[PDB]
Amino acid sequence: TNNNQIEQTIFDHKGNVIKTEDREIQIISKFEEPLIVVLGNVLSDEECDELIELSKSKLAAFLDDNELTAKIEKRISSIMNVPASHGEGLHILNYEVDQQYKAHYDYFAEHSRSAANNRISTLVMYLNDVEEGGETFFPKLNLSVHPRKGMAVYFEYFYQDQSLNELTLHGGAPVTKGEKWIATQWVRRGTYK
Amino acid sequence: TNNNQIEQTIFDHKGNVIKTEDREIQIISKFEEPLIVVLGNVLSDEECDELIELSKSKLAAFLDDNELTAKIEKRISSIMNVPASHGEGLHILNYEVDQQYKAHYDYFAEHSRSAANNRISTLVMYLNDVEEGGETFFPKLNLSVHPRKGMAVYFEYFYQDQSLNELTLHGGAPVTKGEKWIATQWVRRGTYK
Ligand SMILES: O=C(O)CCC(=O)C(=O)O
Ligand SMILES: O=C(O)CCC(=O)C(=O)O
Ligand SMILES: [K+]
Ligand SMILES: [K+]
Ligand SMILES: [K+]
Ligand SMILES: [K+]
Ligand SMILES: [K+]
Ligand SMILES: [K+]
Ligand SMILES: [K+]
Ligand SMILES: [K+]
Ligand SMILES: [K+]
Ligand SMILES: [K+]
Ligand SMILES: [K+]
Ligand SMILES: [K+]
Repeated sequence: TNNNQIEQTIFDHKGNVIKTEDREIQIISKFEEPLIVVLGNVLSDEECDELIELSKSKLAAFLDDNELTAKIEKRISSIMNVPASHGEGLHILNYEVDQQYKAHYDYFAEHSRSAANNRISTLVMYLNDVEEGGETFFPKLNLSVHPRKGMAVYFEYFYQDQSLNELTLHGGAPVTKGEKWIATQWVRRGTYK
Repeated sequence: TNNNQIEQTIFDHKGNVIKTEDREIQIISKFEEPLIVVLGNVLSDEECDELIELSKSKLAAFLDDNELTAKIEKRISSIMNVPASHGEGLHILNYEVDQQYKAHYDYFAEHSRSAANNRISTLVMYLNDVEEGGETFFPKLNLSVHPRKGMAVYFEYFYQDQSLNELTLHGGAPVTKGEKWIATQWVRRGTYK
């Protein structure tokens, strides 16, 4: 269970690359406080296509644990700097035209029961190219990340100053053309298994 | 000569792509005010290598006008939304290890003679991958863009509120490993030819 009692960030990667065990991840841009990092080459095109197909074959939502998800969760754990036992698992979302996710927080309300082991960081991976729309936007920061296949946006909200955590308000913009496929890894403060 | 007398941005591209005449440019992220846009697939790897070689063959600095520079300046003009006659031309810079560009503004001081036709926007294109360091950082915004071959960072400073223009303070971080090659297009308020 993480402890921020003496302002630091969980993500501690320096430089322009993250050399994971099976892939070299690109660091594209950083908004430092609260920490929002745009990452390139997080997933290959083949991995993006298969997470989409796995979500479709299960629909006929969190994915079931095979060898692809475990491989990606280990690579994600190197990126987010938290062991994979904190991750809720790969959650796959699909936005058709005219669908969106309005602005919200990822950490749970303090009075909620899920806040006992609350989330601390999020990684959103873009599994396909969106013809128009579907950007990840942060209203209080006037910042948006646009979907691009293989890329991802990282942001954390484990600050002592709650003002910094409240700036991580974000949503998914309406898809106007095409469709949007994303994979999301939420990281809990403690072991989630 | 541009006129902002009735707050709008010169860059007006919507969506996730910029369909220029010879290339589809990716919109990666946007910091909206002041407008800073991270762009992908701005230059091919072959174009990046040749602008570097052209700078080296001229050293033995602004490049001379051939067909490659005119082709890129036309593509850049579609991105920056200003005719190429406003551009100063492709300026190539090389940072070795232990070299940097400290924080500064791109528009000239108001009492300077170059401020008669002052700059309004800048595009910085990364011509190679930097092993470590060399990020384009904006201190007053706590934002940095890291170098990635083929990508570019766009930002403009033609706002009526001078507070917004003064937030475009930026520099090139010290290169600690490898080297950094960039192409820069500065756009003047009026025709520069
Ligand atoms: O659609 C987006 O870009 C944001 C996705 C998101 O908010 C999430 O899955 O946690
Ligand atoms: O080195 C950088 O990333 C910034 C380049 C720059 O400031 C310029 O060429 O105008
Ligand atoms: K594909
Ligand atoms: K869900
Ligand atoms: K309650
Ligand atoms: K506060
Ligand atoms: K379509
Ligand atoms: K569909
Ligand atoms: K090359
Ligand atoms: K110069
Ligand atoms: K003067
Ligand atoms: K002001
Ligand atoms: K080296
Ligand atoms: K060199």
